[PDB]
Amino acid sequence: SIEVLTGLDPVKKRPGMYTNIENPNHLIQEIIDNSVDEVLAGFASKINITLYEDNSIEVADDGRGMPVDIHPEHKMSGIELIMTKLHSGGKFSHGVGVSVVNALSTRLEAEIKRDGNVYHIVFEDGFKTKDLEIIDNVGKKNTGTKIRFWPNKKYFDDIKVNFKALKNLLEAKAILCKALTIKYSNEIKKEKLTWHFETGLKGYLDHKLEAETLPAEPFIIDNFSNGDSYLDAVFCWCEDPSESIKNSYVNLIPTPQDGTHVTGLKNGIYDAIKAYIEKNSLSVKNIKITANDSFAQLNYVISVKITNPQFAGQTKEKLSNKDVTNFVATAVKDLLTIWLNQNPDEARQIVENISKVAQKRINADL
Ligand SMILES: CCc1[nH]c2nc(Sc3cccnc3)nc(OC)c2c1C=O
Repeated sequence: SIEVLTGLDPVKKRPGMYTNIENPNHLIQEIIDNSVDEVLAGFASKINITLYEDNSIEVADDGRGMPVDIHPEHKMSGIELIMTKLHSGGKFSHGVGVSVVNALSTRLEAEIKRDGNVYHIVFEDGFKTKDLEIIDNVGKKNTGTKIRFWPNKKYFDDIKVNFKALKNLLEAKAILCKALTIKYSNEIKKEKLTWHFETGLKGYLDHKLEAETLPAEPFIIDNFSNGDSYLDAVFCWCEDPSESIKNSYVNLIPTPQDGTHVTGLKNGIYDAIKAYIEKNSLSVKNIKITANDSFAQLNYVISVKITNPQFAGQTKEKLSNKDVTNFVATAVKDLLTIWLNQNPDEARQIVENISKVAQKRINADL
């Protein structure tokens, strides 16, 4: 509806607006986000990161490979177009685009494999400096995008990549993609890692809580969907040592301010505690349970993968997609019920505990 294309001068002259200027970690994030799009779209399964001793970063993936076709209107390869311009848009007047990286880099290189050609192009301070050419050939099914870049010292407090932060980030990302394998190679500290979580979130709560949780084997929703689309979640009840694990994600973007997906998980848990209480007549007469009680001592991680993530206001901190709320709800209800119906011992230990919670709340009302 409103598409906006500009040059890179805005970014160059307000870096703090388009990246965190402490170090290049964010620049790397932006490129991982792009690989991650291909992983979410189902075309990619690898993201490989090398940190070189010259302080450049290289991020590679086995995705479809950045487009190379000449834009009928802009007269320029897809890849050049994305690289040498800010793209933005909306309905009326991060996800800032890789051209931010290009801009704040002294040198950036891209190597693409599509259609059995290997393409190459170099840029400097965000301007093309060597034409897109075919430098090799490759099997038709050998595809991907590979970018290496030399952040430009003048923009950053420090050019040194904060290593620990990146590794944490990469671990966080793999956990949320059982289909993804992330290799990482720091040539400066001579160290390599590989993350592959075939298992998924399974174990994470066990590990991060290491207290007695209920259920003892926290509840897994493994890759539930319908094409509306994808729910992974893990949850259990526990108690304090301030061990708040309450994490939520859309398309791997942290939602520190919750929304439709979180709401959805709150409802469906309630929904199926109500339904289970009634089914077995586990009521007590002046203890009407509420949605908040079933949630009070809940520890969880919910990660949602959806086609059109609409957010709240200016930043991508809260998910506002009306209708994930009932997509997350229906699943958690049915899914949890089945477990409840099969788990007398723990299902009733859970209800009794939520009753204590509601009971204690009702008391505090004078
Ligand atoms: C390694 C990082 C990366 N990996 C990428 N893979 C694709 S594949 C694709 C994307 C959109 C349309 N057609 C193909 N496209 C991209 O740019 C749009 C990137 C990309 C951009 O930085």
